[PDB]
Order: sequence, then structure tokens, then C-alpha cells
Amino acid sequence: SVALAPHVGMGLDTRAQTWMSAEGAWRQIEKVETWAFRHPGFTILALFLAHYIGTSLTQKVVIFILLMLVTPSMT
Amino acid sequence: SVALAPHVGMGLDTRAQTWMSAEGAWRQIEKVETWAFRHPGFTILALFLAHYIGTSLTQKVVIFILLMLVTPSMT
Amino acid sequence: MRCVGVGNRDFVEGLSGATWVDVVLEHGGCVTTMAKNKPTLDIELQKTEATQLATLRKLCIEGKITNVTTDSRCPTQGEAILPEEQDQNYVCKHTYVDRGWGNGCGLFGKGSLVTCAKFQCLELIEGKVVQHENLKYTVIITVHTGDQHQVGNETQGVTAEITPQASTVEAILPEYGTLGLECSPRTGLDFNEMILLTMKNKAWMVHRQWFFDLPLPWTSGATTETPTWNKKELLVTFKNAHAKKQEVVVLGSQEGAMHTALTGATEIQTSGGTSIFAGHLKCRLKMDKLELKGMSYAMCSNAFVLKKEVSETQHGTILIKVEYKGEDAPCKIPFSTEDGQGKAHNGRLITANPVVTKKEELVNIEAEPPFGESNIIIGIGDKALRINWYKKGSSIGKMFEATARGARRMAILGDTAWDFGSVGGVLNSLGKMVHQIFGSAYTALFSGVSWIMKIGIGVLLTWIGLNSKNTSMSFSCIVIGIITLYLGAVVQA
Amino acid sequence: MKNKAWMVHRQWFFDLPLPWTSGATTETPTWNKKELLVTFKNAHAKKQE
Amino acid sequence: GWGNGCGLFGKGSLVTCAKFQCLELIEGKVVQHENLKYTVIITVHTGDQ
Amino acid sequence: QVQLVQSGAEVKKPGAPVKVSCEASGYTFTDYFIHWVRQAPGQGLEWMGWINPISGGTNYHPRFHGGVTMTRDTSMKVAYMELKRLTSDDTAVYFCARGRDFRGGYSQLDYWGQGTLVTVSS
Amino acid sequence: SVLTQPPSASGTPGQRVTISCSGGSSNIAINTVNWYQQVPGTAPKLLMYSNNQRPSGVPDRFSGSKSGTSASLAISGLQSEDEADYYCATWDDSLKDVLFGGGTKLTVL
Ligand SMILES: *[C@@H]1O[C@H](CO)[C@@H](O[C@@H]2O[C@H](CO)[C@@H](O[C@@H]3O[C@H](CO)[C@@H](O)[C@H](O)[C@@H]3O)[C@H](O)[C@H]2NC(C)=O)[C@H](O)[C@H]1NC(C)=O
Ligand SMILES: *[C@@H]1O[C@H](CO)[C@@H](O[C@@H]2O[C@H](CO)[C@@H](O)[C@H](O)[C@H]2NC(C)=O)[C@H](O)[C@H]1NC(C)=O
Repeated sequence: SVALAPHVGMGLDTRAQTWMSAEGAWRQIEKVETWAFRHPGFTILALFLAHYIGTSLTQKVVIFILLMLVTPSMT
Repeated sequence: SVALAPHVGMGLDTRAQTWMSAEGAWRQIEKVETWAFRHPGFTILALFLAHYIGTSLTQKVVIFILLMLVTPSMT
Repeated sequence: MRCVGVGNRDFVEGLSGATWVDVVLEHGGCVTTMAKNKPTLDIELQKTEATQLATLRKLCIEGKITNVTTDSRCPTQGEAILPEEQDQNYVCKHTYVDRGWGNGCGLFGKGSLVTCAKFQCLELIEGKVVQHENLKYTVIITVHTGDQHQVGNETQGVTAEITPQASTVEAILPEYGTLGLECSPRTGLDFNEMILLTMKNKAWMVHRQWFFDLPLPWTSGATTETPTWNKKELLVTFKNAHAKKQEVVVLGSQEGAMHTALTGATEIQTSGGTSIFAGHLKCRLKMDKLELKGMSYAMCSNAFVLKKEVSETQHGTILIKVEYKGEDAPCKIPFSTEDGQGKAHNGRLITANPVVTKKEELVNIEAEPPFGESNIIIGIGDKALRINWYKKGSSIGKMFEATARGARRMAILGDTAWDFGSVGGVLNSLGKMVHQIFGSAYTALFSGVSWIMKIGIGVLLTWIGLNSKNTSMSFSCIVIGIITLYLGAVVQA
Repeated sequence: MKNKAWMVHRQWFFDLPLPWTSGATTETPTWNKKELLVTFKNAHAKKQE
Repeated sequence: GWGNGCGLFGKGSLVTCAKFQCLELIEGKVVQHENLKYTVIITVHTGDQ
Repeated sequence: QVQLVQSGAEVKKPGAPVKVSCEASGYTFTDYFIHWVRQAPGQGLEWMGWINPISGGTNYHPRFHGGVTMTRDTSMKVAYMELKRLTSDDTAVYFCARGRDFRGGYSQLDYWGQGTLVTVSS
Repeated sequence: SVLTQPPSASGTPGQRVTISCSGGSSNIAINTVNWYQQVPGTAPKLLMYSNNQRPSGVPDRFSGSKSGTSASLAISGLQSEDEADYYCATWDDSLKDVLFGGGTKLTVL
């Protein structure tokens, strides 16, 4: 719907506090955490995918973070 | 609730048509596509980030696709 | 023939040693079960008709801000406190604003103020649990007698009510005996793990944890006056205008966002009872005491005439509607098939015993012709009405369609999809157990993965399985990847 | 919206999916892209709502 | 199919058309750049009480 | 024909709850509000709350929130209302009115009830 | 914000009656005004079922309109039946409640 495309990142920043800054600052992180907490098994799956696609440790952690971020937000 | 967490991932499913299946099937991909069209520079940024972290073409492609899927969705 | 041409029926044939076959009865589509000497009969689940719902909590979608009261204390002093903070009808927030001599305070610096607003929330969502103790099920059973105006007739049937109290029932079919339904509603669906949320006139089935994790203020449902809410700040935004003051604004009606958040949930009914649709259960059909309609009926001796153009259903089963032109009313129809001037008789006959009940009422028969051209004969002599049908298709194509149907059933239903046509076999039970283990391990991993993320994970997993030298896991990864591609292409029914 | 107003980027305003019309103070206008506020669901395959 | 209106068995087309009324609505207003006006105060440190 | 008829005139002493009722018939009850307006003797009209009988949600006036409760009871098409602790000041006649769901119909009331007058004295 | 209106009166010959409600920028300015007639001793009647729209009867003796933050009920000539108590009602959004006017005793003189 319209709520999935928030007005975040558009270059209209000013000194005045924006509408729902406090809530909308952390709604996305709260969603990701609650999804990663209600579905623990995907942590195991993402660890497996990162281990078998990430040659170096930095690549492994980048892949793991991106997998644990995209899936809650692609729900 | 907020649209950020739709009831699409639960294991419960049946023969009958789910509520707003037709729209919700492609709603997220439509949002990602329209965000990508609106802001094309991040395509260049994601290309650079994938090229400087992915040794193998599989690694570069997976990082690029995950990074282009996260930013429109995590916004 | 209440289920002929329903687009989702799927045949079950063959019984066990004790003349019983179990089956899963989904809301969309029925099961037409035929045996060697038992009458073929359509069985379709209708409704679950839950009653005595207890309401757990009430999410509320639109609020109202009243009695905006504030208090600001001078800087370099304790944070501002209002008596309305302790009140459970009020929502408050602490912030820091700039206070000088023009604001009344003696010394400059950031001062603390609070704005307690009395939260009153207009329209709410009620989340109701159903207990297995009062879950119901209605099953309509129709031995499709050769009968006028019976094809695809939802109004005709013999209902059988199967609740967890006295699940095993016995449906007394009017003429063919009494079918038995020894079933288990316990494994039909996870109604312990579901919440029925009723918004305005609609409602839905949603997962319990998903309902409890919704960003909406909630109150325990006790039908009490002036309820006390929790997590009110989800519909109240406080805006600090340049750190000089703040104001309280209620967000608004969360109805549209709630309808978008419900995508993927199956809709339900509320008017005239709960009547949950879109369910499923598993019945064990005990056909021990069923009997055919006069196997000893004298065979018909006069010709039959067509009365409606023979039409092939979606699954390839012919429908012949004939009127009997004889005077011996109670008789059993002589039915036979041929193929290329050879009585192969490869064509089966779904309607077990085509008996003409009255000789005035035209009788209709459903038959399954062979994949080649076949001539169907519905008489004894040269007066025999001869129907030739050409059934386009291939047996390999039929096998592929059946395999696709079975895979779709194994996607809608999990470990319990192995009991659809089971006769209590040994191989089938072992397959069910191994699928139970693997499916539990799988759905534990992919619980919550969306429709497109499943496809992406599957293609990534198959690419990984293609590039792994250890074949012991290369084969496993490729198999899992293909399974997940299929599930992603099937999910969101 | 009602008594509240916001500054929103014009392209974002044009992008947000909602039925819209010319805004020519005409009673009973015609809403382009009005399918976003209606959902059609099949009761299995029997009917349409 | 049979018992539903006609002899031939298969899948038949169906259309449910429904009128649309807007009820509440929101309107985006373009700011006319000619009529945009800025007001700025210039207070001087004069030591008024 | 559609109309709203009240419970009938009632009298009670201060500090005693009273349950004023409003009968609805002739139309679809769930599709319209009951705006429960108040009018003191020889005083200006004062709206004090409406309920949505399709769902039961209640929008009390800020003054009357908590002091009053309203129940829909859609089974009998009877929009009840109660006063928690009736005081000497709150003597008036309580009309029940029908309003539309949408915003343009929030503040339009047709087919009012006659009004249950409640007298409060010791 | 609370919308207000004064009590007025006019003679039996219907020169003109100007009965005005002046609300805030949240109640009147964005919501349709609704006018009510109350003959004393009777339940109020919906004089205007929308802004400048009549449900039934009494035409050109009851005709209203709102311009900006204020609303008014105009006339082309009054009669003896037009003596009652009048109320203007709008749905406020900031207060989120239905506001009724302070009352006005229009008397045919
Ligand atoms: C929240 O705010 C509302 C107003 O927006 C408060 O309503 C107020 O309630 C009191 C109750 O005593 C009213 O006082 C009464 O006023 C009448 C006026 O004629 C007088 O005759 C009575 O003796 C009594 O003093 C007050 O008028 C009313 N305010 C209004 C209508 O604007 C409400 O109390 C607030 N909630 C709180 C404080 O918890
Ligand atoms: C389904 O069965 C019902 C009854 O079993 C059929 O209704 C009958 O129709 C005939 C002819 O129209 C009437 O003479 C009977 O009185 C009816 N019986 C009733 C209403 O109980 C019905 O025609 C069948 N077919 C469909 C499509 O409903």
C-alpha cells in the first residue's frame, strides 16, 4: 500500500522536527528484530547461506546481515 | 496494524483464496521497482559496493541484488 | 452428483483389508470415492461452524485525543511530573524545551515538560480464540444415484456433523446403507494457534503470534466499562516544534493499514455464526456396511434415448443423461464400452450401479472413457444407444497432471498429505514419517519467508548446490532448492 | 488531510498509489486508478465478491 | 456446468462491476511561487525591560 | 417507515444510575450511528456521544467520557445508554439521533427520538 | 474551538433573516455545516441535510451557505411557522466530536 513507501530520504530536510520522527526512526528496526525473533530458524538458514557463499569473514557477515535484513522487509 | 508486517509468511495456508492475494503477491516488487526507477544513482552505488566486495561473480551478483532489494524495502 | 464439474474433485479408489480408506477433506473441492462393489459417493467438507468464542484482547484502530494538559518545570531542575501520568486513561511524553526569561524561568537552559493526553479509542479489533472443545464440522455425503437434476447440486446431500466430542459418526444414506466417518478433528487445522480478529463486519484467521505482535494498542477482553489500554503511543504522535513546545496529535484510522497487513490471511464469515471456511480435516471412510442399489435388479430390456448433449467434465469424465423408454421401471442399466472394433472395456464406470428407479424420471450416468476413441453402448440389442467419444490427451499427460495435483496437495497440506488415498499401507506410512521429519525440519527453517524471497533463496540454494564439490550435499542442496522453487511458485493460494 | 497539512516531495506525491482526479471542485468526480481501494476475491472458484 | 446453467463443462467468464464513491479525500496543493511570502523579524539589542 | 422511540420519561434521585434506552426499527441498524444528543431544560443543545452498532465502538464527548456508557445490543436493535453516577446538575432530555457513517454524515442527524427526560431531585 | 451564534428575531414580513455561525479553522472550514430546527417541546428536525441542501419542504424560506470559517442561513421571506430554536452542527476534527451551536431563539414578530 502507501505505507510501504514512506517519505524517508527525500532531500527536504530542515531544522524543524519532521512528522513522526521518533517513531519512524525505529519502526523498521523494530520490525526486523521482531521478525528475526519470531522466526529463529531463518537465522540458521541465513548463517548457512552466508557460510557457503562468503569466502572471507567480511563477505560472510555482509551476506548474513543483508539476508537477515531483506527477508523481514520483503514479507 | 502497520503494513510493514503483512501476514504472508505464516505456514497456515489452504485451498481458498487468501485476502488480497492478487495485489499482495506483487505489491513489494512493484514498490522495489518504482523506488529503483525514482532513484537510479543507488544502482551505481550498489554496483560499486558489490564490485569492491565480491570476488566471484556469484558473490558480486548476490550482494548487488540483496543491496538493491534492501534499500527500497528498509526505507 | 453434487460434485461433478467442481474443478477440484479428485478420485479415491481402493479400500484396505477392512474395507476402509482414509481421506483429507479440503473446503475447496471434494473427494469422490469408488470401490469394487461399493457405490461411488461424493464427500465434501462444508463449514467448521465454531461457537462460544472467547475474546483474548482488543486491538484498536483509531483513537481520540482529549484533555491535553501540560506542565513545564524550570531548567536545572527535576523532570516535569503531571498527576495524569499515573492515570491509565492518559498517554504522556517527556521532552526538553528551551526556557529563558521570556518564558518565566530565572535561569536559561533546556527545561522539561510533559503533555498528558487522555486516550479514547473509537473503533477496535476483537481477537477471538476458538477452543477445540467447541469446534464443529459439517460433511455432506452424496451417493450419486442415477437421478434427475442431481449433477452439481449443492442442495442435495446427507449431512454428518463431526465434532471432537464423538468424532466418529455414521451417516445413514437413504438407500445404500450407512457410511461411517471415523475421523480426527484434532489434526485438521491448528485452531489453538489461530486468532479470529473481527473488524467491523469482516473477520479473518490469523496466526496467534502475528496477532500478538501487531503495533496497535491492546486491552484484555473482559467486557468491562472504560477499559485501560496498553501501548497507547502507537496511535499518538508528539511533535516538538523547534524545542519551544509540543502538541499531541492522534494518528488516525488504522483500517487501511490493517487491511494491507492482512494480506495472506484467509477471510472468514461473521454474519450468522463464525462458520469458518477454508479449513480441512482427515476422515477415515468406513465403507463396511454400504450396499449397492439392488445388485439383483433385473437388467433393462428396452432402449434408452438421450435427453441432453453429452458433455465432458474438466477431468475427462463423460456425462450421459438418458431417458428410459420401457415399461419395466426398476431395472439396472446395461453399460459397456468398445475401442476400435474391440471390446477392450478399458473405459471405467464411475456411477457404480446405474439403476432406473421409476422409468418416468430420466437417469444420468457419469463414465470415464478410454484415452482413445471409444464407443459407449447403453443397451442390450441393436436398439442400444451408442455414444462415441474421443478423449483428447495422453496417459503420460494424465500421469503428469496427477503428479502436479499431488505436489499441490503436498504444498497446501504438510505431513498429513500422505493420507489422502491411503489404505494404511506400509510404504505409505514410512513415506509419511520421513516426510514428517523432513517437513518439520524444513518449515522450521523457512517459517516466515515470503513469496518472492522463497524463490530467491531457492535459486541461490540450487546455484550453491551446483557449485559444491561434495556431492553428498550437492544433491541435497539441489533437491531442496527445487522444492523451494515449487513452493514459492505455489504459495499464496 | 482534514485539518493537517504537510510538505511532501512532488514526485513522491505523484508516486503514492491512491485513486485521484483533476481536483476541479466538481461534485461526483471520476477517479482514475480507482482499483486500488477495491479488492475482488474468489470464494474458491464459485463466485466473485 | 450442469446444475449451474448450461451443458458444456469448463470455466466461464464472470464480471462484478461496482460503483465507486470517494467519501473522505485528500488534495495536494501546489504553492504558487509568486504568492510565497517570507516574514523576518529584526529585533535590535536596545535593552528594553 | 423508520423512526426512533425512547424508553420513556424517567425520574431518579442524585447518585443513582439510570439506563436510558432507544429503540430502532425500519432500517439496517448496523449502517448508521446513534448520536445520543442531550438538552438541558431551556438550554442549548449539546451532543455527547455516538456509537457504531456494526462494531460497538463508542465516541464519547470529552466531557462525558467515563461518566456515561453506551451499548449497542444489535440483537434487538436497541441502542442502550447508561449514566454511571447521576448528579443533580445533569437533568435534561436525552435524544437519540441517526447519523451517517462517513465524514459528511458525522454531523447530520435525522429521525431523532422523542427524548427520555430525566429529572434529578431529592 | 467552539462555534458560536447569537439569538436573533425578525418581524412577520420576511425582509431577511441572517443567522450565522462562526467556527474555527478545523470545524467549519473543512466540514459541511448542518442546520437544525427545534420547535420547543419537540425533538429537533434536520433543517439542512448537508451544506446548502434541504431534505424536504420549506423552500426559499430556509437556505444556507458557508464561506470560509463561517456559515449562515439565508431567506427570501419568513412565515409564522419559522419560529423555533435553530442549531448549526459540524463535525470537528481537532476535537474529533460533533459541535452544536449555542442556540438562537428566532421569533416571528
Ligand atoms: C476534558 O475536557 C472537557 C472539555 O473539553 C471537560 O468537560 C468539562 O466538564 C466539566 C464537568 O464539571 C464542566 O463543568 C460544568 O460546566 C457547566 C457549564 O454550564 C456548569 O453548569 C457545571 O456546574 C460544571 O461546572 C465543563 O463545562 C466541561 N467543559 C466543557 C464542556 O468545555 C472535561 O471535564 C475534561 N476532563 C477531565 C478534566 O478529566
Ligand atoms: C437440486 O435438488 C433440488 C431438490 O432435490 C431440486 O429442486 C426441485 O426441483 C424440481 C423441479 O424444478 C421441483 O419439482 C422440486 O419440488 C424441487 N425440490 C425442492 C425445491 O426441494 C433442484 O432442481 C435440483 N437442482 C438444482 C440446480 O438445484
